[PDB]
Amino acid sequence: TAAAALDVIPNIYGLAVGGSHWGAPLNAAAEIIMIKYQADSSKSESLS
Amino acid sequence: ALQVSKQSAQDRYDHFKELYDENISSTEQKVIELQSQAANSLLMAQGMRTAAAALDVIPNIYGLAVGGSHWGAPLNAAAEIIMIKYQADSSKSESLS
Amino acid sequence: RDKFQIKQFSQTQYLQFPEASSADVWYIGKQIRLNTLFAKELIGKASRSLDLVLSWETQNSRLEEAILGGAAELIDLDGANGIYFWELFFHMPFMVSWRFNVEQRYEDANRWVKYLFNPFECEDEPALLLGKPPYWNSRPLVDEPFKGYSLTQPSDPDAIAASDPIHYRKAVFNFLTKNIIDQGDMEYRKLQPSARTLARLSYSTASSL
Amino acid sequence: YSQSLADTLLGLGYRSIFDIAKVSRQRFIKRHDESLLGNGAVIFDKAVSMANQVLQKYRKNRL
Amino acid sequence: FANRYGYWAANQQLRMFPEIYVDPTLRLTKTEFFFQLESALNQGKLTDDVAQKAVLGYLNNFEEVSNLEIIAGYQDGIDIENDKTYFVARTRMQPYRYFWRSLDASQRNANSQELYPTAWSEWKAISVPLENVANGIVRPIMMDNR
Amino acid sequence: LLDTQVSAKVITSRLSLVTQSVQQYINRIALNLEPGLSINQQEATDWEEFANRYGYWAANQQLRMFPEIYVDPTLRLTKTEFFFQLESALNQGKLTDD
Amino acid sequence: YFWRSLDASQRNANSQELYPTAWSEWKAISVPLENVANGIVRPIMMDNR
Amino acid sequence: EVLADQMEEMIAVVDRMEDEPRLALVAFKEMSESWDVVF
Repeated sequence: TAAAALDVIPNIYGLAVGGSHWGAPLNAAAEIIMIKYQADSSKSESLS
Repeated sequence: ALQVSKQSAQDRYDHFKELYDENISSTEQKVIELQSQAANSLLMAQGMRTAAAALDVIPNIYGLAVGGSHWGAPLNAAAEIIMIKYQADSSKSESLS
Repeated sequence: RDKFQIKQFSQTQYLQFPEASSADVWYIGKQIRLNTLFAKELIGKASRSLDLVLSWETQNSRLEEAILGGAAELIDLDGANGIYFWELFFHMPFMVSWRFNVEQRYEDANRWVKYLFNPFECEDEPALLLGKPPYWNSRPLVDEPFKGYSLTQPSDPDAIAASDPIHYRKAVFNFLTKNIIDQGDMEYRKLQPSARTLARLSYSTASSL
Repeated sequence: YSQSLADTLLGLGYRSIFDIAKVSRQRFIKRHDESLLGNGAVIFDKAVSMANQVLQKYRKNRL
Repeated sequence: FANRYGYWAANQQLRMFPEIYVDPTLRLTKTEFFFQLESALNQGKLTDDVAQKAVLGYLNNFEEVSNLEIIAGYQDGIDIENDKTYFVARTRMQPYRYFWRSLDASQRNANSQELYPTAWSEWKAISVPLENVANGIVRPIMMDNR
Repeated sequence: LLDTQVSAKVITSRLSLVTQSVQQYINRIALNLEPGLSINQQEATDWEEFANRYGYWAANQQLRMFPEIYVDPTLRLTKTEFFFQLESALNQGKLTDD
Repeated sequence: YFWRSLDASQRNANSQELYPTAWSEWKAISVPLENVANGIVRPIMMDNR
Repeated sequence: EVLADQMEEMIAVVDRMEDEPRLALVAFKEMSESWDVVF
């Protein structure tokens, strides 16, 4: 939602307009995907 | 007394079919599965490069001033992709241990 | 100095070859192949099932060649790309069966070995599959071999273990004949007499091979 | 036309459609001439369904 | 003859019975993809289901490799006959992956035969994080066998 | 179909010998195609139901004929997008009513 | 975003309709979309892909 | 590409597929006021 809010609308308006951070959502997806492993490989410590 | 002594060996024996068989149960299987599931470490990083490339190949801004291509972005991303291999292989070693 | 037609090429992408009397030792003609369309034949069949991929009738699917002046009436095991057929049509089938054989999964190992060889069926659906192999169900266990010549001068078992398919397929028989016995002993050990003696229904099939 | 089958299929060949529970398709296909086989290749899509149609009519009665 | 009994007889029988020598533990060059079967089978106790996930995880990757497109090839400067002839190729679906390979034009039989089945190599991927190019023009070259 | 020249000390039911003869024969006709008979692909699938025998055969009926044997929470679950979100809170070694 | 499907062939003829099992369950979509033409995202079938 | 004048305009994205899967190219519900596109 932070990455989307940094993308869907511009940072700045004027003689120059823009600042939408193109890669932000796909750059965020890898962190979301990574987080699963630290939980499941510590649920394995709980069930061990 | 000999008829009494038989149970010292017999009770020490006849339990152990509960250990030379049924040596695994469904909970200590999930103790492996949640380790070996890190086989997605071929996929866990890849949206990095494309995001870094999309932040490079074209400008952020157009006008009286044009640009904003983040020069270091791909090479800065490569080190994270290269790092991720170790956390998976040194936990595949916990799965195979 | 000099120049040669080692060049870009028409729609099937194979590049031009510069001489008919060859660029090299012998007169191979101004013709080569590189790429393949195989994925466009596979995507359908493989999304339907694995059991259709390990069908000899799927393995015999057609391609095209008319742009270089020939016809590709089936997928050909050509050395520039051929390994990818073998990797898909043998090795993936093998490693599963190898793991399962060890890990007390004998009849599951059999369900994978049944993609290579079938000494239990004589009544398959295609008349050409009834006719030609006939027992073998991955075609590189039977399809066109030659000589083994240009690895002879350093020759070793690393060469001879894949000179020809016949000894390679007789090795599949050696793995299979073990797998029946490896299960039979698990009926004979630790069970009771009318279950232990049931192992003779396995030893009497192993002794038929 | 269908009675031309029921005269002799039921006359000798099979006692009833329920006894087709015996078969496998190649066994059944082998036995039949053009006057059956040219109007018979559809049969096992509904007749093997007949061969499990009586199934619960004597167990749905569990009350 | 450094060490002797049984070791000597194996000098013949380890060639003369190929079924002794055949195992999945081959001299594997296919390291860019064959590891991607094993890392799904890398489990201590498993069941018949796990193999299907392992198989399809490889079969998704396989088709991209079969669709690779050749872009350029390096001839031996100005020479012809018995060349190694390096080639560079990429994935069509995105310009993200680049690879190289080679062939042994000397490895043949003379009796109307051509290049022998082993006379072709297998693709290696390129590691360096390229992001900008002159419109797909990347050039390989040979520097005294570097 | 008889075990000649062997087993001098063994004792068993006559039904076992009768069974063993047919049990061997229905294996033997599928083991090799002499004499000249053949087996249809359904019949050639269904030797799956005599590959291993005692207790395994009776379960072919009773595992359908008593549904209470077959009912367990270990279903063929398709609901994986949400049913895991019950279990990951119950994923504890010793727990209480709270 | 999610997709699902139904089996319009799975029925009884005797004035019945689609059978209770003849409908599937929602699968979520993985790809990190962030911009769209005003909610217009389009699914399509490519020979059962 | 949208082979007609002035993009940025709302034109949807659509298909009505009928033959040849490798030619399943997209479609648009408007251009400018009424007329079609050569695409």
